[PDB]
Amino acid sequence: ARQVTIIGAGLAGTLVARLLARNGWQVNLFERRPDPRIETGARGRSINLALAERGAHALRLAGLEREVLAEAVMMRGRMVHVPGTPPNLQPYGRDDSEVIWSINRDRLNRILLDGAEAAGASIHFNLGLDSVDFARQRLTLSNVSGERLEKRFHLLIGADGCNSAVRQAMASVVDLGEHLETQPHGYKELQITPEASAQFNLEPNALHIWPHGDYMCIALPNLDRSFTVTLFLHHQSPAAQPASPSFAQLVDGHAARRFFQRQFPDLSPMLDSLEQDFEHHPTGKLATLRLTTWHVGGQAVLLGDAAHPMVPFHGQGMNCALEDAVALAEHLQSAADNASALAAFTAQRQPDALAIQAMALENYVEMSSKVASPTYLLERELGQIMAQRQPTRFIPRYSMVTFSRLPYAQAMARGQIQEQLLKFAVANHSDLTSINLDAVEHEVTRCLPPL
Ligand SMILES: Cc1cc2nc3c(=O)[nH]c(=O)nc-3n(C[C@H](O)[C@H](O)[C@H](O)COP(=O)(O)OP(=O)(O)OC[C@H]3O[C@@H](n4cnc5c(N)ncnc54)[C@H](O)[C@@H]3O)c2cc1C
Ligand SMILES: O=C(Cc1nn[nH]n1)c1ccc(-c2ccccc2)cc1
Ligand SMILES: [Cl-]
Repeated sequence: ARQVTIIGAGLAGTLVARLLARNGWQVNLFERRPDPRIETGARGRSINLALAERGAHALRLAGLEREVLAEAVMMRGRMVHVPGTPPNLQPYGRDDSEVIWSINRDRLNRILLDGAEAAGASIHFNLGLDSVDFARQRLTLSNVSGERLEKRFHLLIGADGCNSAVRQAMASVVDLGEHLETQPHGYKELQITPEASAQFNLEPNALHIWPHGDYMCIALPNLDRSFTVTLFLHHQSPAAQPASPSFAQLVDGHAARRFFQRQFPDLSPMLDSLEQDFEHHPTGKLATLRLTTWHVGGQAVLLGDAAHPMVPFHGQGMNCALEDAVALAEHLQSAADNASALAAFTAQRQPDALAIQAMALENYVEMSSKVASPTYLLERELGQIMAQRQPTRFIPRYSMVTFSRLPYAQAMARGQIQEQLLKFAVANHSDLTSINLDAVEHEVTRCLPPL
């Protein structure tokens, strides 16, 4: 039986543990945090994640989809809150079977942890990876008190998140070619209670967006009708725009309150604990980290956030991580040897990871900026018309990323063709009546092969 050691009992690490263990691998999984299934008196605070078809299919392959969806809120569309107009529901995809699921991250982790153990994996909590000796095939783990433990390993899977200790160890023996692209936006997570969401008739079965240009809020529903709200806002005000909102100008909750009353007037009444949450929850940081290589020979490999930290603006980090896990398990299971498996996995997934990294960054202006420009609405109106005329050729990029399993690289490649096509077609035209619909449809057939 082939052996594997996995660092990080997160989403990708527990899914790949289950997939390999049920295939007969001997799987040991080490996690720095305690087991969240051991109930304590602490008040856990979990965010929700948007689970899309990519992630759902990965869970489906693992035999865990029904259990996860049993605990997920169905989001049938986007509820767009734009000042001046009532909230507008934009249904997802083209049919009523295309939805996104709001799943509590802790609920999901417990389902995955149970699933990995049922398949035969052994999970060891309260043990953080400190170092790896690749030449001697040994690694060093320690608890929170620093007591150290050495283990031999045969195959090392770094599924240990955006601050991967496995990545750090690999960069000591191989040039990973790291390029860190810092993001000027931070985020703050806020909360709407079930009482508040009911009192203001906030729709539970939808994903809510408050676009506002350089900043925005979004909210995802929980089973108990609470919502977790995320504010995206610049860390610092630029010198060019010294009065522009930023976290540095919100020194306390009272400043935050006045800011929300002015810029999010229909949302502020629902944020009962805005002041307390703002000061007691830390401001998160966002970054994109691109690596040229994800593996060291056949000894170690990265996946998930360990391999490709990305901005959350597309709701695809978890979905990509689960897709990564399926691909890595497939390659390891059928390859001639671990070295071939890790090279083939990297060669398959690295261009797709770059794609979703770039599309997630681009999708920020799509949510907050590109909703009030006249050209955008005519392009989307023309994009929907082309999606009906050529449904196997023109699929909007959001639907390809979210509701299909087409490789991220093809989704971005086809999306660029589609975006330029719509851009040229609507240029110097103000109405759909002044646009020739068969000329755009002919370009769809010339430049977009059917799927
Ligand atoms: C604010 C925010 C919102 C997001 N929203 C979405 C969304 O709506 N949809 C979506 O698809 N994605 C979303 N994402 C992205 C998603 O959360 C991550 O991409 C996903 O969790 C990656 O899974 P992973 O298993 O690679 O890493 P993680 O889930 O972070 O797991 C890493 C694990 O490794 C452990 N670990 C770390 N270091 C060590 C060590 N040295 N030794 C041992 N164990 C270690 C950690 O404790 C953790 O258990 C969001 C991210 C953020 C920050
Ligand atoms: O589903 C999406 C993509 C989308 N783009 N336009 N409308 N939504 C989506 C985008 C972002 C998130 C998210 C990010 C950080 C924190 C909390 C949630 C969730 C989900
Ligand atoms: Cl993400």
